[PDB]
Parts: sequence; C-alpha cells; structure tokens
Amino acid sequence: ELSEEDKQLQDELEMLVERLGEKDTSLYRPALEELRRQIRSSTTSMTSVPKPLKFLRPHYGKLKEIYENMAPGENKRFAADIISVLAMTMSGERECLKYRLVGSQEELASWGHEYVRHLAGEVAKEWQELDDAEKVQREPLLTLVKEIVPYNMAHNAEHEACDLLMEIEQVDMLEKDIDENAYAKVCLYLTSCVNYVPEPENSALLRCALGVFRKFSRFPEALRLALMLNDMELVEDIFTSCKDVVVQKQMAFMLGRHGVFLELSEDVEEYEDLTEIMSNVQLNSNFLALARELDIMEPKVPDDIYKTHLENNRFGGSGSQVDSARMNLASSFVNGFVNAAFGQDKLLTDDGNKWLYKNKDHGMLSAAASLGMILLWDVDGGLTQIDKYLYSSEDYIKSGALLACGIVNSGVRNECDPALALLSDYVLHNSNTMRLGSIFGLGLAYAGSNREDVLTLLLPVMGDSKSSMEVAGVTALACGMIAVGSCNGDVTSTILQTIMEKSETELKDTYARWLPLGLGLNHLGKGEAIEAILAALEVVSEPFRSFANTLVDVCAYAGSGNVLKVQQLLHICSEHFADMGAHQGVAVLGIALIAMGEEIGAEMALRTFGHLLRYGEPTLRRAVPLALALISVSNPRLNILDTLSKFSHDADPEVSYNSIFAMGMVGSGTNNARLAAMLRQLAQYHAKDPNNLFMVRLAQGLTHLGKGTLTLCPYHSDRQLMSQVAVAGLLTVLVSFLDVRNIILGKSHYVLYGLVAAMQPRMLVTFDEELRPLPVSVRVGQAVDVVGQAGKPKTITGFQTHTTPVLLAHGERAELATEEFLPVTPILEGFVILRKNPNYDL
Amino acid sequence: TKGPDAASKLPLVTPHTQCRLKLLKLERIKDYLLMEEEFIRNQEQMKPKQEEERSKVDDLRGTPMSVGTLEEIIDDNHAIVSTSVGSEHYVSILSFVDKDLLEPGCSVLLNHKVHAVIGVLMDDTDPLVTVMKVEKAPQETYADIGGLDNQIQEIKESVELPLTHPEYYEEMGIKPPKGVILYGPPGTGKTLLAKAVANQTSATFLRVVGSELIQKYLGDGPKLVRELFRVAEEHAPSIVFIDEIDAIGTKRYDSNSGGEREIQRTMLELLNQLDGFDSRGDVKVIMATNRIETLDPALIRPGRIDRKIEFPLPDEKTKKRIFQIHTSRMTLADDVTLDDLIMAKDDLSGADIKAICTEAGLMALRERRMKVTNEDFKKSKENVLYKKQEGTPEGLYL
Amino acid sequence: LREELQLLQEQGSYVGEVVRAMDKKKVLVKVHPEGKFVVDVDKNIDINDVTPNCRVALRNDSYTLHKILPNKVDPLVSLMMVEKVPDSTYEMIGGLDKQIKEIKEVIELPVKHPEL
Amino acid sequence: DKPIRALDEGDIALLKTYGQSTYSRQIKQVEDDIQQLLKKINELTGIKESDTGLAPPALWDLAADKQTLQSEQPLQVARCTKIINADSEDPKYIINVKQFAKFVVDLSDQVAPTDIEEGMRVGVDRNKYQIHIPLPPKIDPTVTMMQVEEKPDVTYSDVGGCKEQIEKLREVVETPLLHPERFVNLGIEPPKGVLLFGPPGTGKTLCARAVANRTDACFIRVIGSELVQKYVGEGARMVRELFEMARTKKACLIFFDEIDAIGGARFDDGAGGDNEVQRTMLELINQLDGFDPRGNIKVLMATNRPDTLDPALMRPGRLDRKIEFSLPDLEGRTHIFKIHARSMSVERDIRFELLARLCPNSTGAEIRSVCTEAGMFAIRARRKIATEKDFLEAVNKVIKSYAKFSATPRYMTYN
Ligand SMILES: Nc1ncnc2c1ncn2[C@@H]1O[C@H](COP(=O)(O)OP(=O)(O)OP(=O)(O)O)[C@@H](O)[C@H]1O
Ligand SMILES: Nc1ncnc2c1ncn2[C@@H]1O[C@H](COP(=O)(O)OP(=O)(O)OP(=O)(O)O)[C@@H](O)[C@H]1O
Ligand SMILES: [Mg+2]
Ligand SMILES: [Mg+2]
Repeated sequence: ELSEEDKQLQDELEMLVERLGEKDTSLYRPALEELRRQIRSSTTSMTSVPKPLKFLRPHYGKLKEIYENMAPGENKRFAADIISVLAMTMSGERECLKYRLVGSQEELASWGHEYVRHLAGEVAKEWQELDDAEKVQREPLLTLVKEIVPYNMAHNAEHEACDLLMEIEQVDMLEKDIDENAYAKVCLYLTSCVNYVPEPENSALLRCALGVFRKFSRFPEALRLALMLNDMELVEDIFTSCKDVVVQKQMAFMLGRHGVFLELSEDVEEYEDLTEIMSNVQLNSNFLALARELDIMEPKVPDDIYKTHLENNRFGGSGSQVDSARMNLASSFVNGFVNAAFGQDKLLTDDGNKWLYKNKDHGMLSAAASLGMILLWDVDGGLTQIDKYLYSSEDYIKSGALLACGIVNSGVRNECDPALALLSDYVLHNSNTMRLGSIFGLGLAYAGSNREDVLTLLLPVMGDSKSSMEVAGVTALACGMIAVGSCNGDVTSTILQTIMEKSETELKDTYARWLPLGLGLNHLGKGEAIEAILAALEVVSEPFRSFANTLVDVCAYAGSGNVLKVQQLLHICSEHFADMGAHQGVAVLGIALIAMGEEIGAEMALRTFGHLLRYGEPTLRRAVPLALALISVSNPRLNILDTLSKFSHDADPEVSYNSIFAMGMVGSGTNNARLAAMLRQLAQYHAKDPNNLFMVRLAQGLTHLGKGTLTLCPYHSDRQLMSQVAVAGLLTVLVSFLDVRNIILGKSHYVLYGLVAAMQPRMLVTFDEELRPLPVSVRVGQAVDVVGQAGKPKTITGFQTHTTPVLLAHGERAELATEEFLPVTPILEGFVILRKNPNYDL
Repeated sequence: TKGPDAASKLPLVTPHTQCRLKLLKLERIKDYLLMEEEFIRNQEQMKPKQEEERSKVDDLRGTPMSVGTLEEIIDDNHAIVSTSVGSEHYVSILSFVDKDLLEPGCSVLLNHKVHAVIGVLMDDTDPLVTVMKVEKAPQETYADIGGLDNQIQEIKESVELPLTHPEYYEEMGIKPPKGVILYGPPGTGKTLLAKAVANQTSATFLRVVGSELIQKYLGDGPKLVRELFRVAEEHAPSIVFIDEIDAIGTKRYDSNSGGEREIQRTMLELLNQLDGFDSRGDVKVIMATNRIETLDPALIRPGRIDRKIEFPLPDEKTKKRIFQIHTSRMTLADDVTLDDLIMAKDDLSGADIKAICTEAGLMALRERRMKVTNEDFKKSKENVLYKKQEGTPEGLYL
Repeated sequence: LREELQLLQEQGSYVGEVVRAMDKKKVLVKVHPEGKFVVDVDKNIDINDVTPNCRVALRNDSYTLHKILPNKVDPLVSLMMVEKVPDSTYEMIGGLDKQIKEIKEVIELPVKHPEL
Repeated sequence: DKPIRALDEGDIALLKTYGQSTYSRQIKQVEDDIQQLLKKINELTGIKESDTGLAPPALWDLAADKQTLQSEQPLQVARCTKIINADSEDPKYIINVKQFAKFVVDLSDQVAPTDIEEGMRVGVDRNKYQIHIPLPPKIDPTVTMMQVEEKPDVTYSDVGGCKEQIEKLREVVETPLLHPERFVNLGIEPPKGVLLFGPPGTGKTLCARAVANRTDACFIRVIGSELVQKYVGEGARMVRELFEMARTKKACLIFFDEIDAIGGARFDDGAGGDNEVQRTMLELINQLDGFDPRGNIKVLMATNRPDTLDPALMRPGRLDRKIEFSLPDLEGRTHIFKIHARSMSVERDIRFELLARLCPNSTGAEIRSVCTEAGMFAIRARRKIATEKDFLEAVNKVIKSYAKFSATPRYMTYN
C-alpha cells in the first residue's frame, strides 16, 4: 500500500483532477499547470516509477469532451500533453500519438527519454499503418522525427533513431545529422542490418551508409559498401574523390582482391602504380616470400600425401604395378593443387612429357591445365614453360596448354594481354577440343573483366550451329563468368536466343544445364531484373522451363537471404513426384547459396540439410552434399565433416561421391590432419572402386591445396564482401557435379579447374607506404564480439602474437598490437599498408 | 564407428540490446524454423515395398521381445542365451540376424515364446550413463568469461585445438593433453569454463557429478564408470567432465569402512580408465575440484591428468572484466564508478561479482529504479560480501 | 455396476519403466522382477510422449504399452513434498519485517515477476 | 534505517512498462515461440530409430525361418548331476537346471546313454525335461574377454631407467618360459609371481604392456571391476573360472592390474566390512598357492600402493618376487627423455642431461608430460622446431610450478 508522502501526493492529484468538474476561470490554468509541473518533474528524472502516473487512474472521457469544448487556445494543449503522458503508460496508441501531434508542441525533450522512445514506437506503428492513400498525416510525423532523431543522436540512442528512420523508409537525415563520434556505430548497424532486411530497403540503406561514409571521408569503407551495392559509377566517384595516394594504393589492393578492374584515366597521378597493383602482378612474388617464410618451398609428391607407408598393404608387390588412367588423373590433380602457386614441382617440371604420355585424351587436357596450375600468378614465368607443351606432338593437347595460360593469367592482368592474343586466333578453331580449350582459357584468364571486345568475340560461338553441345555449354559459362553480376543485355539476349533456337532433343543432354548457367552467371546478386528473365524463360516448355527458372532464381538471389525465395525452393524440394529431380537438386543448391549470405541463415540451412538428408528421396540425398560444400567452403566445421563422413559410406554411389567432394571443398586448404586421416581411411575402404578412389584423392588434393595456404572462400572483408568470380566458379563446379558420372567422371574433368578461378590466397604481408614489406607484431585471434552493438571490431580474443607475414585460418582475424603504425584499412586482410604513426613520441 | 553426438545449439543472436537488429536476427531464426516445420510436416503427408519386409520380419519375431545375455555360440544358428532371470536356454538364431554382431556377453533380442534369437540389441546403455550425455549445449560461451586468458588458452590447447587443428600436434610429434583438472577456490570459473567449452566444442560432452557415478550395489560403481567410459569411446571425439572429483578422488588410505573400500575401488576403476592397460583413445577428461591437495596422487599424476589449471581469485584487471561482462545487460548510470568496487582487497571472486551485480539490481528495484547507481553497488558490496569471519591474524607483523 | 464388474475381471496390467523409444512403434521397457522388453505401443498412446524413465503400464498379454502413468519417485523423496501446508503466518512473525522482505525478494519477486 | 517498502501491483506494471517496450514484447514473444518451434521439430522427428540386428535382405531371404521357429523347440541348459543307473536299462539321470530346480529325467531316443556322461551340460525340453543334446563345457564370456588377444605396441625399448626391473621381470615371466632348461639344470624353481610396486607413473603398467607385447603365451589382463560382482560368491566363482581357463592354456600369464582393488587387508572389527571382496581375495590366495598346486601360471600383479595388501597375499609363496620401481636416476631420466623426445620435432642441441638433472624427483610420466609441454610451448608461438628454451619452460611449468612453495627468496637459503 501507499505511504504518508504517497497518500498526500495521491490526495493532491485527486483534488487537482476533481477540480476540473466545472468551468471556473481559475481552474484550467491552475490545475493543468500543476499537473504539467508534477508530470514534468517526475518524468524528467531517473527511471523511478512515475508516481503521478501510478496515482492517476481516472477517465479522460470527460477530459476529452471538455478538451473539445473549452479554450481553443493553449489550455486544450496542456490537457493534450497531460493525457499523452498518462496514455503512454496505458494503451492509447493512436490517441497518445495524436495528443502530441495536435496538442502543445513545446518539445519531446522536455518530457523524458522514455516518452521519446514511446512516441517513436507509436510513430513507427502509425507509419506502418499508413499507406500511400494520404500524405496529410505523414508530414507532422516527419516533423516529430525531425526532433526525435537529434535527441537519440545526442543521448547515444542511435538504436531507436536508426530503427525509426528505417520504419519511415526515409534515411536522408542521417547524412546531415550524424556526428564524428557516432558515425562508426550507425554505419556498423546498417552494414549488419542490410543482410537481413529484404528488398528493396537493403539497397537504400546501403547507399545511405555509402553517403555517410563519403561525408566522413572513410574511403576504404565507402569502397566496401560500393562493391556491396555492385555499381561501378559510385566506385568511380570514390576513386576520383580519393585525394590521399596511400588510400588510393589501399583501395587498389582491395579492388585487386575483389577482382574489380576499372579503367583509370591519365588525369590521376601515379596511374601506372595503381594499375600494376590492381593487376595484382606483385601477389605471386609476395606469395613466394610467404612460402620462404614458412620453409615450404619444397613441393610435395602424391605418394607422401596419400601416405602409402601407412596404408595396410594387403596385396604386396602384385596389385599396385598397374597404373590406371583415372588414378593418374587424380595424382595429376594432387601433384598440382597441393604444390600449386609455389613456382616448382619435382615431377611435372623435370619429367613433364614422360608424365603426360601416360594419359589419354582427357588426361592430356587435365595434365596440361595442371601444368599451368602448378605455377600461379606468373604470366611470363608460366607461359615460358607452357609454350613448349603448346608446341606438343599431340596437337589435340594444345587446347590444354591454353587452359594453362587461362589458369596462369587467373588473378592477374598484363598490359599486352598474352591470353587475349594467344586465344584470338584459336577461338574460331573448328576442332571441338581446340575451341573448348580456347574459350575456357579466355574465360579463366578474364574472370570478372566484362570487357566488350572479348564478349563480342565470344558472341559468334553461340550462333554457330556447328559448335557442339559441350562447346556451347563451356562458351556460355565462360561468357557468364566474364560478365559476372552485370546483367549484360548483350549476353542475356544472346543466350536467350541460343536456348530458344535449341531443340528439345538437343536440350535433353546434361551440357544444356550450362546454358542457363551463363545467363544466371550474368545476374548474380541482382534479383530485381529477373522478372523479365523468368517471363522470357517461361516460353520454353517444362521440365527444363522449371529447371532454368530455378537456376536463375538461385543466381538472382546469391547471398540475398530472401526467405520467400528459399520457401519457394523448399516447396520445390518437398514435392515428391530423373530430370524431374534436377529441379529439386537446383533448389537445394539454391537454399545453400541464398543462406550462405548470413551466418545465422547458413547454420539453420545446416539443420534443414540434415532434415532433407534423413527424410528425402534419392535425388535430394545426392543434391544436399553439394549444398553443404557450398555453405562452408574452406571452413572445416567439425559437424559438417562428421555428417559428410557418415554419408561417405552410403550405399548410393552418387551420394558418396557428392559427400567426398563436399569433404574436398569444405576442408579445402585447411590442411586438417583429422580430415586427412578420414580421407586416407576412405581411400583404404574404397580401394576397389576407381571412381571413389579418384574423388577421395581429389578431396585430399583439395584439402592439401597450397600446403594449407590457399582457400576457395568466395567471401572477403570479415566474410562480408562477396566475390562474384569465386561464386561463379563454385556454381559452375557444383552444377557440373550434379551429374558426377557424365561430366566429372566423363569427359569434363577440366571443369574442376574452374575452382582455380576462385583460388584466392591468405596471408598477412604488411607493406610500408612505398610498398616494401614491413614486419609488424600482430595480435591474432577469434573475432567473437564480447559486446552488443558497441561498434567494436568484434573485440578479438584468444590472442596469439605473430610476426608478419602470418597465416589466418577461416574464422580467425588479426589486429595491430603496436600503436607505432596505423593501417589505412582497419580490416587486416591480405596485403595492407601501414602509415607510420605521427602521434607516437619516442 | 558411431561418430560423435554433438549437442545442438541455435546461432547466437547479437547484439543483446533490445533493438531492431536483434528482432531481425530472431525473426530469421523463426523463419528458418518455420521452413523446417513446413517441410517436415508436408514430407510424410505426401508419402504414397519394404512394408512386406517389415510385415515378415516383425511377424516372425513377434512382440514383446525379451532381452537376454548371449553366453555361447554353439552353431551358426544356435546359441546358449541367459535370460534376465539367470536361466540359460539353448535357443536358435533366426536368419535375419547379423552373425558378426553376435559376441559373448552381448544383449540379444529373443522371441517371447520360444526365446529364439530374433535380433541383437545394440545400445543397451545404462540410463544413469545416457543421462550424462549433453543434449542442449549451455548458453555460456567464451565471451562470457572475463580474464582467465591463460586458463582458457590451456583448456583450448588441451581439449579444443586438437579437434580443430591436429596438424600442429601431428607435425611436431606431441600427443595432445588428454586430461585437465580445473582446481582453485570456489566461484572462480571452473564450472563456467566447462560450460563454455561444452558450448564451443563440436564433440560429444558427458557431464558427471563425481557422485552420480557411485551406486548402491557392491559392484555397480566401477561397472558404471566402465560403462560411462565405454560410451565415451563409442562416440570417438568425446569430452568427459567430472565436476567435484573430490567426491571420489580423495586420497587412498587403509580402514575397514566397507563402503569406503568400494569408494576406492570405484576411483581405482576410474584411474584405470584414464591410464591403465589398453589405450584410452580420443576421449578427453576435464575434472574440477575446490580442494586438490586432498586428491590421490595416482589420480592427478601426469599421463592420467596431463594439466593442472589453477583458478586464482581474480585480480584487478580480471575483476574489472567480470564487472564489465556482468553489467553488460544492465543500464548503468553516469555517476557509477565501478573502479571503487574493483579496487580494495575484499578477495571477491567472479561469483561474488555476479552476486554484487544482482544485489545492486535489487537495490535499484527497492528504490523503484530500473537503472543502477554507484550507491546501490556500494550497498550491495557490504550486503553480499559478508562471507568470511576473520581469515586474518592480528597486528603482529609490521 | 455391470461396467465396473466387467472392468474388474480384466487382467491387471504390469507397470514398467522406460529406457528409450526405439522405432516410433516399439518401446524398450523394464518390468520390476524380470528384465527388459521391447514392446508394442497402444494406438492411442503417442510415441513422442513416452520419454525415458516415465513408468508406463504394459498389458499383461503382449506387454503392449497402453498407458503413460505418472513418473516414478523414490518413496522417501515423495514424503519430502509438503501437501498440507503449515499454519504459520507472516503476521505471526514479530521483529523480522526486514528479514521477511529480504527473503521475499528472492522467493517471491523472481517467481512472480521474472520480467523485472 | 528506512525500511524497504513493498512493491505494489501498480509499481510492478510501471516498472515492466515504463521503459523499453518498442521491441521488448516482440523479442520476448519471438524467443518463446522459437523455443516452442524447436520443441515441435524435435517432437515431430523424435525417432532416432535404434539399431537392431536386422541383416541385409539378401542375407536371410528365408521364409523357412518360421519353419525353424515352429519345428525346432527351445532347450533349457542343465548339467547332469548324477547317473542313477537303476538297472542299466532304466538308468534315470539327475540334472540341475541352473537355479530352477533339480530333476530325475531320461534321455530322448535321439541321444545315446554312452554319449551322456555324468557332470556335463545338456539341453532339456521344457515340458518333460528330457535330455535332448550334449553341450560343450561352459566358458564364461567375461572371462574370455579378460584375455588380451591383441598385443599392445609398447616394446621393451620404451621403458627407460628400469633396467634392473625389466631384467628381474623377464627372469620370472619370459626366461622360465622360452628357456626352461637354464633352471632345471640348476634345480631352481623360478618364482611364479611378481608384484610391481612403486610411485604412480613409474612404469609398472608400461612394463606389463611390454610383457603382453612379447609374451608369446596366453596373457590375461584381469579387470578389477569384474571380480567385484553384485551377488554373493560370484567374484570367487569368477576367480575359479579364470584360473581354470588359465590352466587350460599351456603356461598362461595373468596380470592383476591394480591389485589394491581386490587385495585389501582382511578385518572383522568393522562389523562386516567388504566380506565378499575379502572372500574373492581369499579364493585368489587359495588359487595362487596351497593345496591343488597352481601349475605353470606365472602371475603378474601391479599396484602403486602396496602397503594396504593382505600379508597373506604379500607372502612370497603367491607373490614370490617383489620388483620395486623407483624414481629414475640421472642416467635413467636422460634415457626416458631421449625415449619420449625421439618422435618430436626438436633441435639437435638439446642437452637432455640438463633436463634430467632439472627434474630430481620425477617419474617417467612427468618426463613425458615435460616433453609434451615443450612441444606445446613450441606450438603456442608457431615454431616448427622445439628448442632448448621450450624444454626449460616446460620443466618449470610441470615440475617447479607444482613441486612446492619454496620460492626463490626461500630458495636463497642454498647456494
Ligand atoms: N572469470 C569469470 N568470468 C565471468 N563470470 C565468472 C567468472 N568466474 C565466475 N563467474 C560467474 O560465477 C558463476 C559461478 O561460478 P562457477 O560455476 O564457474 O564456479 P566454480 O569456479 O566452478 O566453483 P565451485 O568450486 O563451486 O565448483 C558463473 O556462472 C559465472 O557467471
Ligand atoms: N621408464 C619409463 N620410460 C618411459 N615412459 C615411462 C617410464 N615410466 C613411466 N612412463 C610413462 O608413464 C605413463 C604412465 O605410467 P603407468 O601407467 O605405468 O603408471 P603406474 O605407475 O602403473 O600407476 P598406477 O598407480 O595408476 O597403477 C606411461 O604411459 C609411460 O609413458
Ligand atoms: Mg563450480
Ligand atoms: Mg599404472
């Protein structure tokens, strides 16, 4: 019950509210003045219970009607203020809003923080309740926001300000209202909220954050959000606005990492240095330094990688003297991938022709591509060795050499463009293998280029009726992955015409799946323009109509997180009815690629995939491991590996094959000794089937990629920056792997080399302002945010001290433990430039 | 093989602030859960073979199915099986049974009427052991532990790093530590660290009290310990946490005490499981005890327990970290200076800091305040801290 | 009366603990004097409701699980749960108002209003 | 002081409302329905079908299984206690059905009276209890699992510093077996039992593992948890059947690991004590030595607390030789360091004599822990070679960090 002070205050409140019965002149001003005074005193204090509000439980009906009849001036406004404060505690949402709306304006700050928050919530509720039928109510709510937002800004309440500004769908005022000490908080809030908000508000929020960062001149972050938006005009605007040459070099490094090559005018000083950095010619050299820091110059051999000295030699000296072709292809992939990018191998460099001569047709192409893939990012160094094998006796393997070129020029660009020159006279080659090699090399060398000359040169291949189905598919995929995430009308129209003119009998083959691929590869991350795409694709008949629609639906929403598209895809998967299950497989890959945008969505996609596996039909069971591989590329999560190990022994050969490839992709480059042991056990168990052995050895090569210093992650910048080229590469490999026997185990091993398009390295090489390497002590650990929305860089814990260059595993980041240097980019990934601290004093 | 049964956990939703970002992440979780529900509801609804297989096998075996103990395998289809009443019967082994699974002492499903071997029971796990397995991972994570960097690093190198990165251990040649005892004054973070590692680990986790592994009947104690460790072996990557090992880890000594000798037999079986004849495999053991000096040397010796992680009373930096973590969900005022609580030598532990925060919240609620102040914390310090009586000598020492 | 008589002549049903469900159609139970039995489940009884250690009832003919029944409690532990509440009152406690409020801050406030 | 006022319902409503409620209600409801949804998924899947011995369909494919079920009949196992032999024409047979009862039955016409000898176990029909089939003699399952049948990979070169202990062990468990002629010529009966005792971690179980590794005879690793049975006298019967199985094998080896478990001291002032465990220990004592000579059964026993053993068991007629494992000397500790650092990726300049001298009173297990900790230190800072400083830090972390409280100011007392 009450107290003496409480009872006296209750009596005073009751007297003040009861005096309003009649219309005496000295009632409305005195009583409302007293109520205003008490309410303001209680509300403008600590969060203590508002004692006047607790005591006040009257009815305002008489108060509302008298409001209607008495004092059209300020007294009704005082009454409105009082009833608004009273109804903030009660449930009078619309009335409580309109009391502040039409009553005494004064200011929302004069009431209290809680009153401001409640008014903000009610304003958001009304705005969501108000449609475009009338804009009369919108303007006063906007005026309320005009004062609500600065209140939150000045009282560290940026949460409510940002939320309200997202409800009203208007975010322009953040440009003119954000302070120096609060830009990071709101910017991080937006860059985290963009992933979960659906279309089209995510793009508006992204451009709002872009404008904020431009206003505060945080140019690297502006570049990050510009690549998030995937629009070149604002990237060019940021490039022009960058007046600091060190920031220019940093943004060139990040552009090269993302693979975005924008033409630079000669008006910008130091054009040559920026161009050569963006071409990423230096990377290999740094990689070499990397390797000579870890004493891993010496390349490995497949015999030691398989560890034959440990396998139980049940048949000794009688069952291993025969060298089958398929195991030779697997050993080529191993003695490639494992030793790749180190500039040397002990079996393909000194005994090349002898090795290649024990391969047949497809083995020739695979080994020729692996010869270039054993030396990465050295265009001249790679081609100096590739030319002789291009001059080979078996001119059919010439195409393979082109792959080598295309696999050597990957991740780099030259002014003279050796790849374009070398393949310009070979693209029009009538031989199917020659044209295939030419187009594949051109695509791999020019991933993400979007250069009009190469696209125009690739156009006539689609209209060539002579060109075979697999030539058409490889051409379509190369065109798509040269024009990743651009919605190029030229390529879209060309592929649409090619598929429209294609016959059903010729469409029934597996390679026709690669026709939507490039089309889909033209529309990565842009789901707005795909209504016309689906309308155009609706002309073709089912089932391939549904197949193409599903594939373009995946490609449109790559990482979008649109749960409605995932619901449609899950409905497709759950429909229990050969080619009919292709739709379900593509939809499963769609759930994977949409959910990999967000960590939460991905981890729930894990549970959905488990449910699909334990309760799905054979086609879904085959499809899921590819999805699991897509979800966690180069992220050896133990639960995923355990599920894949459980299903590697399944009685369905396709399911086991897909599970093995999922081991290879998920644990790629992590050098996981547990994964290596499990793969050795799988090789021992599957020692009889050539296909299982081939794919398990491929998985071992993938997991020993670069001796553990290479990753296939399509994500960068704390996994927030997507990579269109890498996403394209994994998409091609996975959709080809939807049919392992006909494509992977058939005539199309070269498709595996598309993963090298996604081949991106991990280091911590630190450069000075002049780009010389600089050893800096670095604190490396997990980025587990021990705070909420404090704006912290996840507050790296699990500390370990390192000297650069350093190797960072997936999910573990780094920070500068020394204040002597300041990084231009606060995200310590890849090559960075540290400016000497001017604030530090000796 | 029977790979690990890792506990399931929902993704962490951060920030923990009551903002729209938390709403969006939680609603994404709800979306995906509803997707799973819709798929799992429409799966069996659209299900239109093996039914003949079931109608034959189940009819042949019939219900109920008795559970007996295999004793001898006479022929390829005849076996001497002892029923639970201890009576042996020469019964037949039906065709639909894997002859390689039958081993002496195995649990075998028999027909109710003719007791013929109709199948083999695989698990036959003691209910007191299957309850030790953790199904719901605890919510406490490594981000909820203030300070304790050395202790967390040691426990990660022991039970976490070998699972994720066995490459270092295999390359250098070390066998990773397979036994850790978390010892120190109470309320320092031993059980909290066990909760955190259980949350983080991808391997199966078994939680023991060090006293539930003790049974009434004469031989069921060591047998229960053996069953628990065998279950840990089954799910190969395993972590066996035995809180309050003091209950059984006490030092061996000679007395009549007919129950104490069984106590010592149980602890002897435990140390045999830890390191005795035959290898232990890839199962780690985490032990916690307030008093370590009272433990038997043969239990905490290296090889059985490789690491002894000390949990001291938190220092100034650690105490400040505890206060920052445990008031993160609070709404602190501007007049609060936590430093005064962190300084002085009250010898307050992490649990003491948690109680201080809780009592400060209660003090604020007493004044009808949802935001705490410095005075509330000061009152809570004296209100809660009154634990020890004297603990100190007089003014002898200058 | 006739229905009571007819229900009476029905054989008494065994009561057995539950180790775990096995099939969504069979349950591993443990009767008092004999050992374990893998038994069928009644049509009305749902498998997702028979949890381990739940003390089901099995028919005397085929040991069919027909009732879920209340959970087992060690007879000695059940005697520790008070049924007839005592007669003491807060108004019968003198001089401990501060103590009463302090204890009720833990025994009443959290359970009644955990939202605070 | 001012008494705390009660919290009225209006106050509760205000505190739970006058604050964050824009998203608090929605967040809480979403969390609650998330928990309910998780429960729904778990319930709706909720099977995890238990594995049962269902063979692959092609394995059985037998519609004659029902024919075997109905045609063949179950037989209860019972040992023929006695032959009555009334007139050698209606002989009668007294059988004992385990614990059921004992009966006077006759054989079925299928079997011959000469094929059913006294004392063996036979199958009897469940109705007329007539003998139907002779059975092989009972072999306890757990007793046959007590055997090792899988030699561990611990050789004798992995036990450093125990040269005398190894030689005395091989003198009792290896030499009298491989080359018995070296003893009978001198008329010496070699000891038939060895008690391995010493500080924990000194290498008793390691030496037992080496013995089992190169035994070449029947090795039985007795489990101390199985001699301890629920029912009265079952542990004694366990010992009897174990010794009988050992006698069946030619010159078997038995290793009672951790003998303190069932080798306590007999007593009666405790008003009952163990009794059953004491009875099992007494039967083991009887089997070891006494009437009914044990035979060629060399017995291995290990315990790192020997002072609690029964003097009757400790008497040198059951455990004749008492090999003691002591803390290794400097040379032995150097040998242990070299053994345990053999596979490590360490430097070639490590002075292992220094490290051995830095651990004065340390068992071999502590040396292994020191090596592992040196590797851990070399891993923490990611060096691929473990240097001398890493080993010194490991020695400080393992030995000195937990040895005593003799701090450096207190350690200044010695120079
Ligand atoms: N270092 C710490 N960081 C954060 N919270 C801590 C810390 N130490 C203790 N706590 C808090 O104290 C609570 C109780 O401590 P905990 O359960 O870890 O006890 P303990 O050290 O295992 O003690 P005991 O000897 O009773 O087993 C934890 O739930 C946690 O919230
Ligand atoms: N001389 C030695 N050489 C090498 N390693 C040794 C030596 N002595 C002991 N060890 C190590 O000690 C470890 C554990 O010792 P062990 O198992 O023999 O203990 P124990 O003394 O029998 O103790 P308990 O009292 O538990 O029976 C072994 O794994 C082995 O690596
Ligand atoms: Mg605890
Ligand atoms: Mg031992």
